[PDB]
Amino acid sequence: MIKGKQGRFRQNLLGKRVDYSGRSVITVGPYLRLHQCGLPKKMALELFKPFIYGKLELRGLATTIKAAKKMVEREEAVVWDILDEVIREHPVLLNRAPTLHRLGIQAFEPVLIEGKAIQLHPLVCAAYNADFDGDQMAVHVPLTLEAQLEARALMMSTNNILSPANGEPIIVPSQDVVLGLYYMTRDCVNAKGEGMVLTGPKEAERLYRSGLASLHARVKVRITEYEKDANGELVAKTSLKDTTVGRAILWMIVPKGLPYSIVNQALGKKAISKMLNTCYRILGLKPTVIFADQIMYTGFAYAARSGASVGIDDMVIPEKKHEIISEAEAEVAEIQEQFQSGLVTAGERYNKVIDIWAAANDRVSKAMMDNLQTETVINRDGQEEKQVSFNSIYMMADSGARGSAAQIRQLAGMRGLMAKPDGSIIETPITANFREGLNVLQYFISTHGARKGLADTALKTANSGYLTRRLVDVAQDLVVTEDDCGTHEGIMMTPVIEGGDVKEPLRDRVLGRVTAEDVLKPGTADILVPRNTLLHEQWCDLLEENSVDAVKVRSVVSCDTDFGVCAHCYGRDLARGHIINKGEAIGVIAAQSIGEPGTQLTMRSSIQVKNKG
Amino acid sequence: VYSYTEKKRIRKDFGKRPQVLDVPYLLSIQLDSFQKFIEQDPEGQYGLEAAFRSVFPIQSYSGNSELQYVSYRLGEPVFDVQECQIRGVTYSAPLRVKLRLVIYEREAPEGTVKDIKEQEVYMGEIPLMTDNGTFVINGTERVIVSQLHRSPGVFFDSDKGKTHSSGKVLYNARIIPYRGSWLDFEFDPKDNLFVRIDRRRKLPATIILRALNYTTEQILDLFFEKVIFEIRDNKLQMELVPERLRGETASFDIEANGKVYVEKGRRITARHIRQLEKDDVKLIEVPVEYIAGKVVAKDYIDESTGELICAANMELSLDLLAKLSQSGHKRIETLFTNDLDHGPYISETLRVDPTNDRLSALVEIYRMMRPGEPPTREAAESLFENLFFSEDRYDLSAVGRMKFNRSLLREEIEGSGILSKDDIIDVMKKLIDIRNGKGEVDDIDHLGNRRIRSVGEMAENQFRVGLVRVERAVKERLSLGDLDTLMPQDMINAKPISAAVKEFFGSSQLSQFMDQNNPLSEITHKRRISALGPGGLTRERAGFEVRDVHPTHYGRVCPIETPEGPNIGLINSLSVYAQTNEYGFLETPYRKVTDGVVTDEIHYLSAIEEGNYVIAQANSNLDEEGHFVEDLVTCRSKGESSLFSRDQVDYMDVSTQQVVSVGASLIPFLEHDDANRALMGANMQRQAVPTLRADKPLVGTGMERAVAVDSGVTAVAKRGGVVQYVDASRIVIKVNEDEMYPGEAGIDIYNLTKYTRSNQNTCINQMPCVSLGEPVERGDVLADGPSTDLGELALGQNMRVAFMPWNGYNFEDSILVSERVVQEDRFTTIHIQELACVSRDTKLGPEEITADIPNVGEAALSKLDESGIVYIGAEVTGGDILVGKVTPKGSDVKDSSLRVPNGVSGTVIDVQVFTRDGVEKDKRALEIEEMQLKQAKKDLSEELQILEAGLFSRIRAVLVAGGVEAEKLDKLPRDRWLELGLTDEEKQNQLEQLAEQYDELKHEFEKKLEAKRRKITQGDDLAPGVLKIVKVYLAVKRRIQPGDKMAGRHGNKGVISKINPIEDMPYDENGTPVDIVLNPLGVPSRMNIGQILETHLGMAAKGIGDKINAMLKQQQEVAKLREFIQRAYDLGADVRQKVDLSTFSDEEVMRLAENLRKGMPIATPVFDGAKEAEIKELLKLGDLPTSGQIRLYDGRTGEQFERPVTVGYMYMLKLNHLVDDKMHARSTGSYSLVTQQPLGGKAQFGGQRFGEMEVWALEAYGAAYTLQEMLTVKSDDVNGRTKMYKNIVDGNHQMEPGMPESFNVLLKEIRSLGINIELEDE
DNA sequence: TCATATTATTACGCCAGACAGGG
DNA sequence: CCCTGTCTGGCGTCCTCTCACCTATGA
Ligand SMILES: [Zn+2]
Repeated sequence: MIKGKQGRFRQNLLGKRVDYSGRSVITVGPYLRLHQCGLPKKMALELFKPFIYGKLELRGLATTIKAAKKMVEREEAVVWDILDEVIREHPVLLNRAPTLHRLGIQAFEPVLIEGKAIQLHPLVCAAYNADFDGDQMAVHVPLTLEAQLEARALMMSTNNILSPANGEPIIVPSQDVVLGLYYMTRDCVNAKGEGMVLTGPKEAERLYRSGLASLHARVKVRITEYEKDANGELVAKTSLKDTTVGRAILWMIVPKGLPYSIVNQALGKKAISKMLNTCYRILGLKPTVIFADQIMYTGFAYAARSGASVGIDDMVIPEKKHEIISEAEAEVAEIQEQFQSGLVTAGERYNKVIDIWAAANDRVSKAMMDNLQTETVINRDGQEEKQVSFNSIYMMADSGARGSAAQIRQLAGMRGLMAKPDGSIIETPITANFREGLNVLQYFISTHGARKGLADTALKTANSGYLTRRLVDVAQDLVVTEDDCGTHEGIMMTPVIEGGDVKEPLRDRVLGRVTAEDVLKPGTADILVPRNTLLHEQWCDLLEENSVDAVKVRSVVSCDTDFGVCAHCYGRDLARGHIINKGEAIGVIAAQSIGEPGTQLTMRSSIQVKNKG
Repeated sequence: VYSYTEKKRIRKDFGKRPQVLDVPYLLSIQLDSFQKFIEQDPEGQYGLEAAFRSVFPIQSYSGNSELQYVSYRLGEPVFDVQECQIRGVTYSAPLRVKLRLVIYEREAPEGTVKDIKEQEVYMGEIPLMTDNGTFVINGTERVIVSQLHRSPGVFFDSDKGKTHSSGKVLYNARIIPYRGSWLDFEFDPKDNLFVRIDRRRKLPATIILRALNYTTEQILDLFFEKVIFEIRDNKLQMELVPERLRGETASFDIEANGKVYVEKGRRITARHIRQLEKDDVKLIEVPVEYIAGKVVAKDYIDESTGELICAANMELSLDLLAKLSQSGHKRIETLFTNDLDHGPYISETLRVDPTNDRLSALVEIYRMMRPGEPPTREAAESLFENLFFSEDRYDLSAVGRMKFNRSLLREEIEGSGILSKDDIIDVMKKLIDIRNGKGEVDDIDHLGNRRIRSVGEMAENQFRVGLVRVERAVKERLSLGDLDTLMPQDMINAKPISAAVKEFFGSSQLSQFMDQNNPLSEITHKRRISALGPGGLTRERAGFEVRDVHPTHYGRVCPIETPEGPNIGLINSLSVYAQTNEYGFLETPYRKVTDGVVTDEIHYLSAIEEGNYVIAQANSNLDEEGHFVEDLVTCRSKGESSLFSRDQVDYMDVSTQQVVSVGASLIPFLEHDDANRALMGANMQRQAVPTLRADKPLVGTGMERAVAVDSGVTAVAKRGGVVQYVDASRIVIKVNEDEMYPGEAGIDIYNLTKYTRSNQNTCINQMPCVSLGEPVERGDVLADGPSTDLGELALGQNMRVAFMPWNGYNFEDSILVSERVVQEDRFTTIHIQELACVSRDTKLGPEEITADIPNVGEAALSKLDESGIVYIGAEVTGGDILVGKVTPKGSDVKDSSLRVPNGVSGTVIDVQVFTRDGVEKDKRALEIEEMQLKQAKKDLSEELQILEAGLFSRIRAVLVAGGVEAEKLDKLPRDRWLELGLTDEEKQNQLEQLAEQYDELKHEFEKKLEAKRRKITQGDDLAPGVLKIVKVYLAVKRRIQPGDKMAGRHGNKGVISKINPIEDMPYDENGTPVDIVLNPLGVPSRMNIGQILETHLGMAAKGIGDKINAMLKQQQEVAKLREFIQRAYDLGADVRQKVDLSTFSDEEVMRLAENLRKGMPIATPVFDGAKEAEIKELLKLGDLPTSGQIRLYDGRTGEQFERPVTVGYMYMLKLNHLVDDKMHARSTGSYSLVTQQPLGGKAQFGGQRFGEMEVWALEAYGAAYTLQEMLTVKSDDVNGRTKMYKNIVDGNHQMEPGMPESFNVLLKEIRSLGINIELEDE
């Protein structure tokens, strides 16, 4: 009754079953602002029975408690106004069932739903690892007043816009919205309204809506970008940018301080992520929340206007694919004719066959990748001119919405050399993609390769979860409990180099960590930075300009604090811009941030210089 | 030619390869196994006769009486299957066994017995199988799932790397019997051979040789060859066959015949062996340093002194040679211990052995097996002679002896079930050979090494357990038997056999509850091959390789239909064409290929036969003769897919469906999907609910017909003919005369099972699909079951789907649905709930069934009668009352009255009541008694009259050869009829023959109706104990709503997000809205591109349907329809279908075109499907654009979507994960007993488990107060939660926390040890 | 009904941790 | 007496939903 997974510790004292809680299937609802979620009326009237009882007893409609329970058992016409007056400013904790890190419990404000499904704002889904293929979430109600304030001030979904494992934003726009942006801010060499001049972004959207120009048609506009070059003062500079119609329409949504060159490019997924990141580093939190919502709304709207389907003709077969396969078949014929006459060894034969099928696979991938990335060739006022294609699967790949090089490779080019479960590769590849039909043997080899992957994930998840458990129980105690340990020791952060090109730069390792002694400028004996400064982005840029060798920085393992970690030897807060506060549990967020990517990890001569120096 | 429901709607069948072997009956594993179990099969194998011929005749220990066997039988079941499911009894049969007791006198092995007695005794009841492969165990309908276990017979396993931490391989060898003790041999890293029995302690293995009465010299004769040292002129020369020097270093001077052959230093090559064989070199003189390391073979004794020189297996030194040379033993036999090949493993094991003779070997084996209790001669000898060598407790079966002789390369395959000396010695020899290098190991995933148990084998093993218990009981009663005052039921007892066989059929890991929501799901739960179960591996332990697909699965096990999660690849599903071998292995069909011409004869192979041959591929182009049109063809030799010549192959695959199963060969365009999404597609396709209106997949594979027939959910006609079609109650089929028996005039009356409960609360319902007066053939379907449409298989429905992002409402995998889907009720499924109410006599008198419901007012007596219980039908919801069932003294009354659960609605469709003999008021119980009483007689006479009408006419019909006088035959009406003489010439006794029929009809009807009333007149039929037994069947009708789950056949899951109006849908320029919008972004990542080809080909199918709907609505004479139908059925490449359409009588064209105006159905088979050019060509026959993509406008803005989008028809299914079975919320209610925390689940009104990682997530924030109320006030602390509820309803959000109760439970459980845990200072 | 009290299967995979054996 | 096979214990993912089945004996 004590030990085990089902004893008292792991089953009734660390985890408890909980009143004022609910559970249902999730769905999208993209009209939401990212601090609010949809919550059904039936669940809302069940979870908030005591607040409704208290409200009903305050008005004077009833007398005893029984009367109120009969009123909400009957659900009369007056308790729905009571319910909209108990919801209004009362957050709830939404929780997806495998919570791995702290962004899997977030607090929203309810918006009542005719329905029986929790409507969950889409950007927030990338935090929960929540798709909508049958998922379920639990709602919990903060009862007391300190818990409502903790849900609004610590656990609100507007407050979690950076992942605590690093500095990367977690409210990155996921899949439909990056397709809507990548189709919006792009260009083509001729459209309606090529090379006309526009007096502002407002009439750019007016020309797109009336039907006189196209969403991607290159155009000189006059935009007024606000650069804040003074000390907190926004200076207007207006100019004519040679841009498109879609870039001006998306400029109507960008806040004041960002420059126009954040939208002047094509805006895949990495570019929109660093757009939101530069907005958070410059303009702070509230413009970044409202701008994340306006990004999501305009991405959904112009992805709807795009009509970006997928067809059977979109997967363009290379015309050179069959001759490449016949040249590889002639090469394996030469190698096996040498094998009949015994000139070569068996291992060298197997190595030569795997090498020519790897070379033919790379050539087929380059043939289809040229045939997709520049297939469109349209003329403008004369001879032809080429451009990047508006093929649907190519925009779904190039935008980074869903797809890569490998998946679009397997839908058009040959799908490689699949490997048998012995671990060694199979010498006869799967020369047929998915647009052509796989025959029987090729699909069976494919099933070898995919059954191994499903078995690996379904057995990998147990070790990933047990690793997170061991990590949060070794951490478990360590709380930021001082402000300075008063030391001069700390580890020597250098960039890491394995022997190829320099892998992880110093700005990734010494971003937001407080230096141990003051870094000498690389010239001679200068106090470039002082000895207890947090290295945020401005300091790291003045480190990259001076090409600083390596920084002696303060590390947690050198902290002199008895029973805890001081506030300087930890570093930056990582989801807050400042230093770690006195109190915030860093052992648990650290253990979750190491063990949470446990699913994505796998389970089962001489020196040649490259550069010149 | 076609049958008559085949000419209704003949599906356009793509497919180029002519099929040679039609699909076998898909439930043949279950049916053939259980038909083997119960069948009167003389020669004894296999069945119940094997059990009775093993256990009988029982003779006691010289008790001079020997009960023997004659014959067995199974009587009728007392309950047919329907009333058996209704009542709750098992569907069983009584097992009537004839037993013949003969009793001897003194001294009669040969003497005649003094007395006999014989009777048809009754032992157990065995559960029979329903005709569809199911059991009915206790009211519920269960399925035994066929196991996949290791075969009996020897296995040579390696375990090459992990032990010893030194890279040294071991080699063990397991002799797995079908029944009995396990014997394993195994090396250890000191290169010594060890035996262990039943995974016990480790004995050095040659002791088992010393247990088989082998001396040391005989063992060394077996495992070693002799090298002969002859005492000669000098230095004791050596016989040397040159094979023994292979690969070793020449230590000495190799010379003979006055010639130096090989000098010292160089290794001996095979050319030197050829020199020694050409030069005929045997005898060479050795130095004394050569014999100074070798080991003697046999014993030698000094002759004159009379003592021992050396024991066998002793290494030799020079002074030992001085001992044995001077005595007079001229021959010296040494053991050739080659370090390369012939290792000295047995000899070093003999050096490890602490034993010397046979008796100490048996004493050490007995001290291993049974410790503590002493080892005496009789006890140890009986132990070891009944370990392996008696027919009782050790039995390799026929499978085991076949594998045992096959793995040792024996010639024969049939032998005795026990082992012998030579078998154990051969296993040790093959293990030593594998260590030496020759021969190799076996793998365990190889399906030639992996047998299938099925229903008959498992029930036979449990029945044999019951029979050995009843024979120990018969041996008990007989030695205490007094004669002649007992007859054979004081000896025998029906209890242990029935107990064991109901233990297996009720509570086993394989007799499990049938997934019954779908015809597919029934027919693919019956074809399931589980690795789990008794004697097999477990879910949470193993492994990686047994969860993985091995190259012997090609055509035996489906590669892609295995459930994802904790058991992947343990719950494999059987392929389409794969039968089961005689021994239980998996044999699959192949086409025998003698020479260039591929012959149409089939021939079945298993994996231990598939390796030797060379087997072709299913789709390799052969034209008009069977000759492979290439000179090279892809085949597979020994699990290796490789390219071979035109004329080397011996077999070809039969058909191209044969790799996959019946779940994942219903997916069209399987070959274009990814493997992962085909797995998710098949596993979700098992989960579909039956819709209210079944709708014919436009893009099918043609295997829908075989699944919908072979799963017994449709009423397939037994005998062909016409129809009478009363049908409100039953289809009545008049039988054509050729299929009709001479006696038993006979017309077939099919029972339609109307609205009733499935095992997954779905609705199984049959509807007649034939009209009145319409010809049907044998094997044709008559009534469409759940999820069937004219004999095809209609799981979901086909809807117009656009691929586009639509305003974010289909973001990750969500699905946006029009209102035209929910207005038409085209997913509005029907669920049925059984609810029981009983009024058991717990304590303080019995409970009561009365409407006079207390405290509760004129809100109890409402949907019920004046005597209590729900009054049937009605629009009942949640919080209603169905069965008033409350006791007094329980001003002390209460409300246990079974009500309707919270959140559900419905209509009471049926009320069953076999209650405590008394449920009645003053008369409803007996009121209905008279109703049924008069009902029976009516139909009884009616049926007789029905036949009488047919017979009367038949009398006159035959009345021609013996009185055709039409005006002299219409005498008496209901009195007599025929009255004429005949004599001889032609036999016209027909009148007499039919006279007996009517005479017997009335005579039997009376008796038939005599028992009817007898059966009618009764309290009711059920078991005892339970008193008030009221079951009420609600039927909720759930429509579709934001939150349900839909999915196609390709793995495209979706939670339907927004239920749009019709106006806001994307309409094309023709005006029709699209029904369902999916999302294109799923398609490049999830590489299931087959849903797009299904979309385009379904678009083309409905294009033909719209074209026929125009040609038939704007009505044309049938020449233009038959021309367009002929063009639609020719269409393209060389196919198998074409049609013979000009023989459809100018009406069967029109009835076909009436059944095609919703869309022309297209069969795209599994791997030989429709190519893309045929999709384009079919889209050109309909007037649709060739790209598959139409420009679509927006319903909101009226303006065109740029870049035209894909619209087509995908067959989308509604899975039974409905959102108002998942929605749940809890504020406050009931909790558990032991702990003070809330209960768990939905059926218990309970709250969410706020688990461990959520607590770590709140610790990760600063949520200290949220966590404090999350584990103290909201959950556990009783004073805290009552103060909090009062604080909330006063308007004061403040918690008074206290200490959790489960921590004080922890303190008392820790303190209830010898542990003093406390709570210190303030 | 009201005290009487425990036997004839094996088929995980590391990975620490303690123990008798022997150069 | 310091290496050493060998044996014994102790881990092995969270959340949820549906169903059935529960010791023999006995004057
Ligand atoms: Zn410190």
